[PDB]
Amino acid sequence: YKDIATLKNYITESGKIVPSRITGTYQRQLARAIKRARYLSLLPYTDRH
Amino acid sequence: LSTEATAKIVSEFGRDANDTGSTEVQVALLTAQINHLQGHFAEHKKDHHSRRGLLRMVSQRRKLLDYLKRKDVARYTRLIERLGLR
Amino acid sequence: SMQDPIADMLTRIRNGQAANKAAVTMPSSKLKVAIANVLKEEGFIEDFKVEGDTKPELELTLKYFQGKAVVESIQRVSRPGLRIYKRKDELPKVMAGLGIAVVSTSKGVMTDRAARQAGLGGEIICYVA
Amino acid sequence: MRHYEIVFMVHPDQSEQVPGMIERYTAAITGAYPINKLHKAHYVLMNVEAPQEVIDELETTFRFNDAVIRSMVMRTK
Amino acid sequence: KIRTLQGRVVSDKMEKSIVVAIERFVKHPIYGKFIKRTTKLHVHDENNECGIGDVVEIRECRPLSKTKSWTLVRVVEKA
RNA sequence: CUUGAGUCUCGUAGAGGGGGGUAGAAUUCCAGGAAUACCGGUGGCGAAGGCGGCCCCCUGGACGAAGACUGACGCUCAGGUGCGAAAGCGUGGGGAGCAUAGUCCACGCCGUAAACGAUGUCGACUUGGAGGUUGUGCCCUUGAGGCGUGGCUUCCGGAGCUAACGCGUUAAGUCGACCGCCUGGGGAGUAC
Repeated sequence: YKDIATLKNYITESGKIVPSRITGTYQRQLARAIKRARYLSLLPYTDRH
Repeated sequence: LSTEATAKIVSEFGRDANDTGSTEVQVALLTAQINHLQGHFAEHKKDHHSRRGLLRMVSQRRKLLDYLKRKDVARYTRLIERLGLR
Repeated sequence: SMQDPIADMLTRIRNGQAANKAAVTMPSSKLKVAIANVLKEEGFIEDFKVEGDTKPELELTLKYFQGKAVVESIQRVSRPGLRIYKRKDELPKVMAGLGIAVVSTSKGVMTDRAARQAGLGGEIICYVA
Repeated sequence: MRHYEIVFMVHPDQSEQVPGMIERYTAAITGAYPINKLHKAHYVLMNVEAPQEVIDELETTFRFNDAVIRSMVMRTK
Repeated sequence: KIRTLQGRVVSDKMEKSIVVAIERFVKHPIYGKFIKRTTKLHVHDENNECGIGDVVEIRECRPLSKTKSWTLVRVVEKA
């Protein structure tokens, strides 16, 4: 949830959250980890803003 | 609630060690954990979801008291002495 | 069982009369030894062995002569809450008397001939055919 | 008691008042994108031990402060 | 001695007079079911020697009062 | 007496709620009302109506791995009492997204509906096959992985059953204990 590497490699370049239906993988923990991702400032708000 | 203060109240009532689910030890653990939970329903006063979970064990508190009543009239009175019930 | 040990046994046996398994097994009270020590002797099934002493439990051997299976139509009648204590000169003969009629007499459970030989009826346990 | 964790965000032009604020809020330890800013700072985090009430005095001192904007508390068991 | 009809005590708020119910089975006459049925009949006794909740042996007697024609013989149960 | 049930230990997963403030991937007026884009789904929670931003606070249920002891202590329900989609109405305000109050919070009435698994509840038994998801034992774990082995939920199907259509190990199949309800259509959810 807190890692800049292991979360931003598994976000999409449109800024949004990767679905597991395309990634294929812990996801139910990873989703809520990226649900709270917006305040950490190791990421942008999204890729377009 | 569940671990800490229950561990100091368990051996207060057991006829020996690890007789935990005996009916004396049962209700006195349980009735204690209706007073303290009623501190939580001393306020919040809109949690109608969880209030039945309180209403669950209040009726079972009277259920096992029947099991003291029908078997041993002595031990029945002894714990409601120690708890001040009804 | 929860709320009749002998009714819920009689579902367990004739389900073996619908897939033709060899051995059947149910948790066995001391009444339940006295059940299948009648069904064996009248010939409806073959052999049984009680086992277990903290779970006393049976090993009944079924009996299907063909694709046809021998125990055709067994029915419990006196179900709890509908006791039918038969006086003996009413007695249910099962299928014009061609079967047997398991009656809980005083002198035991083994009952074809309580009509004349023993001479006292009681609660029906189950018809057997 | 219960273990906890402290998460907050630090003002860049008053990043020089980090350890002075630390020893102020270490009293409870001993007691028991445009966000209108540069998006460049340094973080200070630690895993704390304090129970349910010793913590409650800490957060209610941040509506009177101007450097930190968001107060976030989590756990790891 | 009649059958020595066993019963209970329901209430005593009366002056030397009690209320007895009697457990009683029966075949229900058309369905064939056993309904535990109970009656309620006043019973004379002087000493107040049975309490509310006992088990009582009862025979008949001369009709003493209105609504009460049964004397106590003895008690087989404390409260 | 130990298997029905039940308490403890111990972990596990989660739109179960209540309060508290928070606050943008977004959005009209000159300020702020709203509430998720993404994950979002055949997922997942709960007794149902239901409930989705984020973190902590008091609380709710279930689950698994073992031990331990209680010795039938249970299952069911007429009345009974709670929780009760919308609106309406009451009293106390607001006014954008946009229906001119009302919708929105809130304190009181109101209990209404496709409140339709159009499938009371618990228990035990019977051919099955493929996927869901949560675990966790053994096994070079040598791994994404096998055999089990828990729990619930899908999808097609044997026997049996059903007027068919169909159901089909989460039953409607073989049963047992208990509760609700129906006995031709209209007049009618109406007269008093």
